[PDB]
Amino acid sequence: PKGNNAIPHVHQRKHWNPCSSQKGNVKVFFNQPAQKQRRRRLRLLKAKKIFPRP
Amino acid sequence: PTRFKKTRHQRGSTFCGYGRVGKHRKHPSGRGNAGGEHHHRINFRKYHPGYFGKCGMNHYHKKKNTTWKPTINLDNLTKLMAKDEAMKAKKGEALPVIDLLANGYSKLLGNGHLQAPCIVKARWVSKLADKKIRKAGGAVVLQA
Amino acid sequence: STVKSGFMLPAPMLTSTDVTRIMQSEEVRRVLKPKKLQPKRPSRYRQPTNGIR
Amino acid sequence: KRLLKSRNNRAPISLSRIAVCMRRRTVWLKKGKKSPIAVIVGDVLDDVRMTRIPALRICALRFSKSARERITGAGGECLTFDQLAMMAPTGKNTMLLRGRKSGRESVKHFGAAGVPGSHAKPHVSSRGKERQRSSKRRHAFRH
Amino acid sequence: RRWHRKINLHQKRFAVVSALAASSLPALVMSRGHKIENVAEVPLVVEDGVRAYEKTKEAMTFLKTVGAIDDVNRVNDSRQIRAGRGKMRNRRYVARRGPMLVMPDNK
Amino acid sequence: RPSVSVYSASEDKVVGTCSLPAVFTAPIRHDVVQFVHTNMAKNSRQPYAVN
Amino acid sequence: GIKCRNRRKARRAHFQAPSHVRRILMSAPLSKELRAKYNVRSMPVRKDDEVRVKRGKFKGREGRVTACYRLKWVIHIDKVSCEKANGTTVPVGVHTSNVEITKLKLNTRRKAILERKDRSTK
Amino acid sequence: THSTDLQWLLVRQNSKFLQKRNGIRLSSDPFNNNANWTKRQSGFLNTKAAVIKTKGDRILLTTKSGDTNNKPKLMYKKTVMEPGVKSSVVKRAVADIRPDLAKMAYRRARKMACTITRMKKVCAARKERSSKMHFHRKTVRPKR
RNA sequence: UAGGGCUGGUGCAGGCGUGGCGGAAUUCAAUUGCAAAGCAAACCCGUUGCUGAACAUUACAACCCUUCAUGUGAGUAUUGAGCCAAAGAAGGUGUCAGCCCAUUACAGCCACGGAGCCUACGCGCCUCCUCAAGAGAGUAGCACUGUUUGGGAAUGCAGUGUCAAGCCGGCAGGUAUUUGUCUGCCAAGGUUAAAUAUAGAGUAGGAAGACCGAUAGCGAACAAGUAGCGUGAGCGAAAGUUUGAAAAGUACUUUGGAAAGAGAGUGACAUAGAACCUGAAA
RNA sequence: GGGGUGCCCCCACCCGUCUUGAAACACGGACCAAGGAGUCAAACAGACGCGCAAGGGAGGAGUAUUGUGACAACUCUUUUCUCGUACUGAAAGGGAGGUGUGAUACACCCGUGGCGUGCGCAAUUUUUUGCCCAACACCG
RNA sequence: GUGUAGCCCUCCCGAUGUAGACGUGGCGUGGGGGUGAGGACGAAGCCGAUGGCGCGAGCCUCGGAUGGACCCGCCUCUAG
RNA sequence: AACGUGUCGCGAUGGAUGACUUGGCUUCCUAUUUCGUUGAAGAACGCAGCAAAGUGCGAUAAGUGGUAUCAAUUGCAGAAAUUGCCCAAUCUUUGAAC
Ligand SMILES: [K+]
Ligand SMILES: [K+]
Ligand SMILES: [Mg+2]
Ligand SMILES: [Mg+2]
Ligand SMILES: [Mg+2]
Ligand SMILES: [Mg+2]
Ligand SMILES: [Mg+2]
Ligand SMILES: [Mg+2]
Ligand SMILES: [Mg+2]
Ligand SMILES: [Mg+2]
Ligand SMILES: [Mg+2]
Ligand SMILES: [Mg+2]
Ligand SMILES: [Mg+2]
Ligand SMILES: [Mg+2]
Ligand SMILES: [Mg+2]
Ligand SMILES: [Mg+2]
Ligand SMILES: [Mg+2]
Ligand code: NA
Ligand code: NA
Ligand code: NA
Repeated sequence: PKGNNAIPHVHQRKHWNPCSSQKGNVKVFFNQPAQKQRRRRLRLLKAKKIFPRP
Repeated sequence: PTRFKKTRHQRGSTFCGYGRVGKHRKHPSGRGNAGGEHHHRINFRKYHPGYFGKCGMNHYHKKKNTTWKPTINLDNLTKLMAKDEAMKAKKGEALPVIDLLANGYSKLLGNGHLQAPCIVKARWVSKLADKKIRKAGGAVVLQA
Repeated sequence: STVKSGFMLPAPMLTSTDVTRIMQSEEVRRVLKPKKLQPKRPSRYRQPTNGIR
Repeated sequence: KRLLKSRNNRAPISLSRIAVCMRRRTVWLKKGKKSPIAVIVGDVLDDVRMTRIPALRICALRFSKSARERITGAGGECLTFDQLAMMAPTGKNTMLLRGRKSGRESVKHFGAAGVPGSHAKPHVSSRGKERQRSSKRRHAFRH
Repeated sequence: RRWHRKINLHQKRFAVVSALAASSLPALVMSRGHKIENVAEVPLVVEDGVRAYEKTKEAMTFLKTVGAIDDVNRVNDSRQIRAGRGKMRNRRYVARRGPMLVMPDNK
Repeated sequence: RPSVSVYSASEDKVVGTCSLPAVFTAPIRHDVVQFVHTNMAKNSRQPYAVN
Repeated sequence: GIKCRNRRKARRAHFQAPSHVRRILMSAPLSKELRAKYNVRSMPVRKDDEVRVKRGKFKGREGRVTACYRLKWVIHIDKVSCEKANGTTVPVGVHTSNVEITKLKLNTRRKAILERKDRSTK
Repeated sequence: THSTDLQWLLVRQNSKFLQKRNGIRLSSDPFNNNANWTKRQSGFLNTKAAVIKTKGDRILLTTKSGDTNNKPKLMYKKTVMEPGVKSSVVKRAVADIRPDLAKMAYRRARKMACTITRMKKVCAARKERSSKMHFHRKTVRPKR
């Protein structure tokens, strides 16, 4: 039985979840630490090439 | 963790707490907030009385940056002073100057007993706050 | 600290962790209730219960 | 008994409430008597609205950092429960206090907001969608 | 699925401080499993000269001098093949944890 | 304040002294350590799933 | 570099090795006299070498290498054989890591290999 | 300073010295008499302790004073008793350090004396039987 | 005077690429059932002491006793001595291997390198080159109809009708109309790296995993999109060759048409005998 | 003492299920092996654990690292965002201390607006009174 | 000293139960972090008129005229 | 009696369990990284001493040429090269198919 709860508005009625019949619509961040290393490496390479410009 | 759930305790009960009668079926009473005025009326009227209906005028293209106006009371002013400057402020001597904008405040309200005289720079001020700070020995300087 | 912004060692909950010393100190033992005499251990020859016979 | 209670049942107390309670009792002291020790099984938090206190002796489970500075700066003393068990066993000359719990947000939601004479706060997810005209509001008082 | 977790910054610093204070009590060190029966004092502090070593033989001689070689020997004997499916997934060998040496930098 | 002796790396000898840092007298909360360790060790996992 | 942290990868590379990779894999240690004369710890095994077995059933036996069966990861040595039911004698394979090299067959290419493997100063 | 009351709370449920087998809680503490995991018996944790063992045919007494409890190599001192020592002498030595272990010490010292005697008898009988035997091989450890 | 290697010609340097080569230390000493095993209870004594409940001339081997014959695979195991480590890294080898093999490095060395990219826009010479007006017309706008949007007296767009201004211009400023100010911009032509995606893609390679472990994991660990099914579009399996360290894969005698049986032999074990490890329940 | 197989006297309707009611002439039930069903994500609420507290906490990014390195550490004119310390009206808008004295009033600031019921502590004498914390009711 | 192989000793009162709720230093399985062991003088697995312990889920020993290479106790984390 | 029932030892039938794993799944990174009328992708037919499928190749047909490495291949023949990489070539009938 429902009691005294807030009225839910969860907004999840489209096909976002990948299943056997749907491609889905999602985004994850498993590449976050690898991309952090890549951006720093590019900045260091660019500094070496354009030396001594700021 | 899966080892703290009720399902572990229910291995061998055959009904998992839903009853021999009634059973556990999918979506009795409907989906979501269905039936808010039919067969779910008592719940809605008792706990959310103002849900169905309209009220007030409309405002197209609301920009919340225009209405930014935080408030602080007269009795909380010592939280912004330097840790030393308080407790040695007197009536006709040099007094600390407080800028509300730099601390993220817009209007000064006048609740409570002021603890130390000071000079306050603010955008807006209430009439009671202006009276109390003047009586204590301070002043209000309007800023934009 | 100078490396962590505004970090200080947390304060202890107890000024002295030795609780057994407090329980056996002279200050505590002054106000403890006195001991009372206890009955003899029951012997063999179980006690009677029939108050009439 | 109080040391066994849960966190929700050990409410915090403010420094201003302690000072007010101490002053009310201490003003009736006969000549040649010392002020008691304030004892609270809980936390003590600072109050920016008082700023001026006498020298108080307080024993508590935990003190906030700003509270400890204000008490010590006025000439008081923060005590621990193991210190109290040594200076004052059996609790002579102590004043036992408790924190406030009727002002919590959870308490405001107890009851139904649609019954007459309730004044309970509804569990509102969308504030805009739950707005009522001044008329059609439920009755405010009931005997 | 939610693989990772968030922890409050102050709580993380609290745990590190507590684990450091425990390492100064020889009873707790022995209870965890380390062999410190020949150690002169706890916590153990040595001179800075150990940073200039270049040969592994010098390091082994230093470990034997301060009495820390018993713990590293205990780790050496405990090496064995892992039980179960773990040995099929690049976790073939298991061993115990020995002493930890702390340096002012990464040099 | 307690003192700690410094031992040489080549012979059984004391070559100096130093004061005990305050971090070694801090409260020991093994419940906090266990809670933080449990959640911190979850941060190095790799994801798995079926097709 | 076959060895790596991936056990599945390391075993696949070993058992799918080409013929020229297999030649390096089947190497044997040199004897003490050869080690003092060439300053080389080990060499790959080739035909017409003389080896002595150090491990297994034929411990202590010596003979000449008659085959390098790279497909089966073994070598065939003369006088190291077994008798079949009908009386035919057939060679018995031995792994190259269980023997040691006593005499080396030398040509221009082998001498060049030994020179480039020598561990000497200047 | 952390007292033994706090330290016992830390190691009571999990320690390398605690042996929980078949529901029984014993201890492999080297400084424990009767091997009960109860505290007041764990000498590795108490600030003062004493244990009774044997070295050859003599009683060996190991004691730990409260001094130098942060130096592992100087914490324990060994003492070898005279042959045929009365158990009351051993009891008095332990009681000078841990008076709450006097009666336990006497029982342990008596047990050690019985063990030494039995060990001598069993070894002599085994040597007798081996003299009449004949063996296929004997191994000698090389000198140095 | 000066420049342009992206004006063109003709020459001359280095790097990016591909392939190969190069690193230490025991097959050390004691067996073939039973000592190639132990004890001296935190550390040290100990680089030292002491031995055997499997031998009473050998235990064990199935109702009991006696007698006679048979039986222990391969040392990466145990013990005692060493050695290497800027290398302890995880694969192989007849059992659990730093020192049997291959590996593990530049705090490196060689070959080939047509075009392309990078380097005081790398570096010489010859040629060449250089240093008062206006601003997008079947366009924008408007009407009807349809669709789309959170866009609400109409957010964007499409069809038809109608169809501008620029000597007080045009568009936008989230409630419709007329009039007057203010603010910001100047449509109806075009090009443009980086930071972003790869939700059943490809070519070469690498790093892995608190994942699955042959009814699981891809349908497929195997001559798998195969065998097989349907006129066709399409549908779609089962199946670890896992004997043994090594085929040493059972010569030969004898019964039998053969298949096989009874002996014999190889192997530590054949109740490991060939789709042969273990071998449960019904 | 335990275990196995018979025997004697006594006792004893077939399991699971829906149902007011099953031994049912109500349905599913030949046997064995291996599989086989409250999971993950997101919003909110309550109980319990932990840190800090009128403040709490980030995220995204950045700074320094073949090293247990997709980890761990650091990032402060008072964070750059968010929840909270203040609410009320449809909106324009406005915005809360006590006591004493007078009819944006005046003067002070060691302080529960008052009353009732109220753990504990303090004080009297063989009981009464004071301060009352938390909480509840009534009136400003 | 809530909870045990219960710190120990006396005394008093309750004990059945469908749907359902809650508790358990309650039992068992695959894998991670720690700690401690075992194994060719024989691991896992399998077999049983092999007994012992626990109210019970179960745990342990014995024998194999079975097997031929790995595996477990305790504290915590996790789940196909 | 016989049939039938039960227990123990052994043997059949069957392929579970355990230990193994050159397979799968999931996440991350680096490139002188993106086909074809100069005839692609797909489809058919052929090629080895013994060669059915599969693999490689195209009448130069389990391969010709260059280069590095340095003695094999292996079931039996047979001889006295093989393996990795890649510039020069060959490339049957079709198919956008013209
Ligand atoms: K070998
Ligand atoms: K138009
Ligand atoms: Mg990416
Ligand atoms: Mg229902
Ligand atoms: Mg019903
Ligand atoms: Mg224009
Ligand atoms: Mg464009
Ligand atoms: Mg399958
Ligand atoms: Mg079989
Ligand atoms: Mg009916
Ligand atoms: Mg029934
Ligand atoms: Mg009937
Ligand atoms: Mg009951
Ligand atoms: Mg029930
Ligand atoms: Mg699993
Ligand atoms: Mg399941
Ligand atoms: Mg044609
Ligand atoms: Na399948
Ligand atoms: Na029915
Ligand atoms: Na039915």
